[PDB]
This record gives sequence, structure tokens and C-alpha cells, in this order.
Amino acid sequence: TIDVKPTGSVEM
Amino acid sequence: IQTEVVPPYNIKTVTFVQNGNNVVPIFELNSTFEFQFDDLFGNEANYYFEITHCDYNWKPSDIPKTDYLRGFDGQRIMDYSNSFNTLQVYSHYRLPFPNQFTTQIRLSGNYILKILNEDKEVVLSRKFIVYEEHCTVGAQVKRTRNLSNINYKQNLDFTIASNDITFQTPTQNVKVLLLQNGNFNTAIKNIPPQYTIGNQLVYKYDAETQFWGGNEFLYFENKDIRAANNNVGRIGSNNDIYNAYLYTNAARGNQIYTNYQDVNGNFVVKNINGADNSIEADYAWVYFTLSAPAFRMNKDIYITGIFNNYSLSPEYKMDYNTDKAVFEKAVMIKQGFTNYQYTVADKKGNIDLENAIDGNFYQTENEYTILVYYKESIDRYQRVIGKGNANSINIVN
Amino acid sequence: FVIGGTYLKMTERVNNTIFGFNGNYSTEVPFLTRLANKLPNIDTDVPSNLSIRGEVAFLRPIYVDDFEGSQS
Repeated sequence: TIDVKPTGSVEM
Repeated sequence: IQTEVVPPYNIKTVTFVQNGNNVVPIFELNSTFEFQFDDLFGNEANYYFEITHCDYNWKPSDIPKTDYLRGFDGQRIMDYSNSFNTLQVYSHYRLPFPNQFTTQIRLSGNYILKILNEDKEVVLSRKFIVYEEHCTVGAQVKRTRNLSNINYKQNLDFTIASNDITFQTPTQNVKVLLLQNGNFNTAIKNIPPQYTIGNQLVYKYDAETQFWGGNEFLYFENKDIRAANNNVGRIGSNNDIYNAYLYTNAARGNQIYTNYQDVNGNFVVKNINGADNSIEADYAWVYFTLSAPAFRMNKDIYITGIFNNYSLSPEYKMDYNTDKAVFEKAVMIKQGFTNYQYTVADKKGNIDLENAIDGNFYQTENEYTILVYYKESIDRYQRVIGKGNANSINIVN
Repeated sequence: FVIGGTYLKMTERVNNTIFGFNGNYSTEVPFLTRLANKLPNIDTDVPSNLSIRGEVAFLRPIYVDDFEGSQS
């Protein structure tokens, strides 16, 4: 059970 | 008359900003500072302040207030800004203390500010100290002696060698207050010196001056509200100000210490997209969450930081949610890097530092403060003749 | 009673290496409470302590006037 959630933001 | 703090309801984000960033209330005899707090109404209300000198045990000292001030007490806060271009409208009040009315505070020692609201009614009241410089408090954390309480305790040992104040009866005059980070509730106070080896006192034992280690503060930085920044996943806007859901924390007492740095409680009100972070930050219901299955007692886990005075009001009491077996509660909080921690409380005010839901690891980076009260038996108040800061990145066992 | 370790090693690209020995003997000595109770009247039961910690902690491992500022 690989319960991992990537998050984050990117602006340019 | 043990006058104590009084938590408000509308007012939130009460702090003592000095030199920009927030601080703890411990102030120098002429250092300027403010009392930035924020009303959650567009009502440009009128908040009259006050100041009162106080004793060691916070009984209001019998000095006339023409003596520890020069100016006035009850005069409404002139300076205040309204929440500009935000979802939660609020009125940012602010007052520098070397201001027009009370043009300075002219006596060291304890104090208590009151923010009574437009008639006489104390909305809130915070405590601070204006310490004078006459001693040399040489302190340093160091690991305890007792092998049982050594992996999760931080003894504190130091001296007071002043070459300015010859102590009259140091066993009965020189009382000392020890603060863990900036907290006033867990202070280890009312301690007599051991030795007095000369003109300098020396406090060395490991019975009284021994703080629980306590693990590091958690945090979350919602610089921008709709982001997915540091452990704030699932931010959802729904017919209200934004909601910042935090990842379910886990009890760390049953684990090993992991190097995890913080700024010891202090928050940093801030946003991107904002010119002045004070009046342009936006409140946001953040949903905290604790997953502590080992925790089973009859005490209540309160949320705590520096943003809410380490207070223990019912608007910070975690709540067991049987649907998940996970504590949880929403707490409206201004944006920016914010620390906090889950401090159990007995049921009313007793904190129960031991058996805390986070841990007590001896090596955590706490910044202990030491204030040296003093009262010659001709004086009319308890001075504060020097503080010595010494944090626990130097546990010299 | 506990005993120490702590070998260290630092390598640049200074190159030092430190290693010592801890030491800790934190004992309640109930004998001393008994002895102090064998004295002109001192009827106490407060404990006693004998922390004797200590360590050793050994250790093992220009251009005064480079002529660039002259003739400014």
C-alpha cells in the first residue's frame, strides 16, 4: 500500500 | 490579586511585534514594541488600553501609576488598519508603546496590558516583562543526573554574577523565573539559590530547574491560500473563507527523535500577492488532525502555539472523531508560517508536560529564558535586573 | 552507569578526527541518608545522589603580503 500523494505548485 | 490573561472571541492574532517579526513579551527597559491584534469585524471599534505594574506572583504592585509610566492609560488606540481586499474582513489594530499617550514605560518588572472595549470591559490582557540590565545570568542547558529521567529531561544550570547590584538577602530577595520557550504557564519559578559563593548566586541542582524536553513544533506555511504547500494538502474553498486541511499528524512519543527544526512557536504572518502582510493576509479555517491511538486518558488535547498565547480556551480543544479514531478541530488562523503543538491539559489549567502526546526528547532545540527579579526591602516593587537566554543546542551533559 | 563512544571524522576537499569516552554514574546512595540520620538530630528521608560523569575526548588531525594591493 504505497499511500503517497505529491503536491506543490509552479508558476512562471 | 492574581490578575491573569483573558482570552477574547472576536480578536485574534494577538502578538507583541518588536523590530518587525513577532517576539515573546520579554522586553528591554527602553526597547520599543507593539501590540498588533486583529478584530474580526469591519466595525472600526474603539479599544481603550491600560497598563499595570505587577509583582512576582502577579499581584498588582501598590505603586502609583504616575510612577511606572509617563502619560496615560485609558485612551483609544489611534492607529488601526482595515483588512484590505481579503475574504475575512478584519480590523488590524496596533499600538506602539513609546507612543503619544504613554510616552514611555519607566520601570522594570512585570506588567499587564488590558484592551478593555469602549466602556470598561477587559476584552483581553497579555503579560510582558521589561527587564533591566544589571546582572550577568550565565546559563546553559545540560542533561539531568537521574538516569531514568535523562533521555527526556533538560536540566538548566546557571549563576547570577552582578557587579552592579550588591544583593542584600539573596535567599529572600532574588527570585527567579524560568521560561521554556516563551511560555508563561510552564515557568519553573519561586526557586532559591543554592550556594551564593560570593557576590554571585549559583543555581545548580536538578530537582526544580528541570524542564521536560518536549519534541519540536509542527508547522504549516500557507503563503498562498489555494496552494498545496507544506503539509496543507486538500485546500478547499466552499461558501466561506478558504479551508486548509492538514495532513493527519501522528503521536511521536512512541518513536525516536528525528532532527526537525522549527522557530519555537513563533508564526510569520505573510502572503504572496500582498504588499503589507499585516492587513493583507487572509484568515482561513485550518482543520487540524491528530492520530494518537496510544493516547487514552481523560484529559483533553488542546492546540497551542505562539499565535494563541499557548492558551487553552475551548476554541482549541481537539475532538475525538470515532468515525476515524482521530482528533480534529478547525481553528481560524492568519496565513504564513505557523508553528503549533498538541499539549494535553489536565481538565482546567494543569498541563501535564510529562505524558505529552508529542514526546519529551532531551535533545530538542528549546530556548530557555531566565529572568532575575529582585526587591530590596526599601523598594516599592520587584525589579527585573537581567535576563540570560541559553538554548538547548548546547546540552552540556 | 553508562559508557561512551563517539568516533568522529571530518574530511575537506582541514582534516580532523576526534574520539572520546563518555562516563556516567548517577546513583542514589541510601547509605548517606542513613549516615546523615546518624547525627545530631536530623530526621530526614530525602534521597542522595552520586553523579560522577566525565570524559576524555582525544583529538588527532599564507600570503602574508601577496603583492596585489600595492600601487592602488
